[PDB]
Amino acid sequence: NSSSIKVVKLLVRLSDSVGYLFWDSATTGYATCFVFKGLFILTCRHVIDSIVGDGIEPSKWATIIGQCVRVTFGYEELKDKETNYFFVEPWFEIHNEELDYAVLKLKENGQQVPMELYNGITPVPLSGLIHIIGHPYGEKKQIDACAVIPQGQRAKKCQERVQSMYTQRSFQKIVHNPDVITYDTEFFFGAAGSPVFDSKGSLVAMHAAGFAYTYQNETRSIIEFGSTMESILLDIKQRHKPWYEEVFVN
Amino acid sequence: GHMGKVTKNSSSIKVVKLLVRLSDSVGYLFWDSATTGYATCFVFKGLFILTCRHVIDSIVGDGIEPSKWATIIGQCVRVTFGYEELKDKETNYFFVEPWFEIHNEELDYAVLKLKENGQQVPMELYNGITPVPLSGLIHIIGHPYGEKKQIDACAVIPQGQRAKKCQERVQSKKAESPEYVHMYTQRSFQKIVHNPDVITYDTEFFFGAAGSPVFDSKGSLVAMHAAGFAYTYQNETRSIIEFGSTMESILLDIKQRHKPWYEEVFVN
Repeated sequence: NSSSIKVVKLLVRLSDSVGYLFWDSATTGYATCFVFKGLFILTCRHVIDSIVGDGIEPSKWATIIGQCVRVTFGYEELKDKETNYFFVEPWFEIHNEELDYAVLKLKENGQQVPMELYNGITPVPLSGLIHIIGHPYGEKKQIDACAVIPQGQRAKKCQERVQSMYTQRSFQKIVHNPDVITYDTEFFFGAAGSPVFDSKGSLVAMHAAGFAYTYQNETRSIIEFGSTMESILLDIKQRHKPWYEEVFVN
Repeated sequence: GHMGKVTKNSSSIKVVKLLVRLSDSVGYLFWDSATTGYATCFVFKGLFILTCRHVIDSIVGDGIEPSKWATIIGQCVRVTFGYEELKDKETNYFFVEPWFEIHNEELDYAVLKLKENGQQVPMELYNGITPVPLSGLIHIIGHPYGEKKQIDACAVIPQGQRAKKCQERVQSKKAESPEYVHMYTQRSFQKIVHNPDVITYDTEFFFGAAGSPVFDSKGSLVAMHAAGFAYTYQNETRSIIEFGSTMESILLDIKQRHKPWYEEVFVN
């Protein structure tokens, strides 16, 4: 579970591109995001669901996002929670519900936009150590070193953890899913959109959600998963090819 | 790990940035004497660095006259602060002055002095006296197994549980098979069971990390990692519990036994 000083020195520099996204309009909430490419940031899709609310026509979604969403990258202490924030352009076009990702665009306000975290496609580790950087529980920015659950063991672990709410009939969407990476982390609450890097510090996935339960007045989670950057970028290449060529190759 | 009773392993970005700043003051100490070996040290105060006493025992050797120890140290010990990759293992190193006067066997600490050879002396890690945490999370920075510099976030074992937890692991692994064995004396384990001068924790730096600085959850130097209680099972070597001498005890011992040097170094 220990890491080398070199990798952690890389990770703390990368953490400046991990942001806290918050909104306070008709709905109130938070999430984690990160600078994907250029002025574009990446987060989860159910985050946008929380931002807009139920029963709203899609034609209005962008207008809502550009009116109430703020993103700050310097949230390391309580005082910095809702200060020095970028606005978001009223634009919402690149997303997918299955892979659970959403692309937003920051609005330049004369500040320094953090370095992009997408350096290229990095293969997903089948085992070993990973590092998740985000804002769990809406708290200050934190980093966690986590153990990866190999896909072939996903069906086992779950059934153990239930026998040691839900059923094994409910994990059917992640047990044999090669587009997600499973792991045991403490960032299982409100850390949607937190980047997940491999043991060398390369962006490999984005944390999605978990499965919460209560035990001795404390909220725990059975298993956590995230959408792999390979899957997200391939879906973007296929569904939004003009935007992909406009942003990524030039 | 969220299946049993677990302490939070994660840290905040602010504390981790502080710790990567402090790691530049953690040094890999290697020696080529009658025996060849390695350990960890850290810049204590000014040019002085702190490591473990049994490290000096391993450097000098058995039976050597004490009057020679210093002269051996300042001739064979080298310390590098940039061992973050394999290529930097024994590059850009300081020598140590032929000086060995401040040490203690019971608390297992030893003070050495770097020799300014043109290299950059790191920042000292001793700012003030920090109370020892009774529980929670700590961070160890060092060179375990002689590898590149690493940092581990570990769970503190409260003092009152030292007698409990340990046995719970012993009887857990010992009941299985008759090939289990401890590699430590019980007389050596009973010296930390009710000892407030050491802090105990569960870490992965139970090898070659002697002298590694141990910081609290906020990033303040609180202890120096000493040793562990190793046990082998199925030909794999684990450790029941690890411990470190608190900086409180070390500084008190320095004030009591070496008052002139303490006033010469710390107050003036």
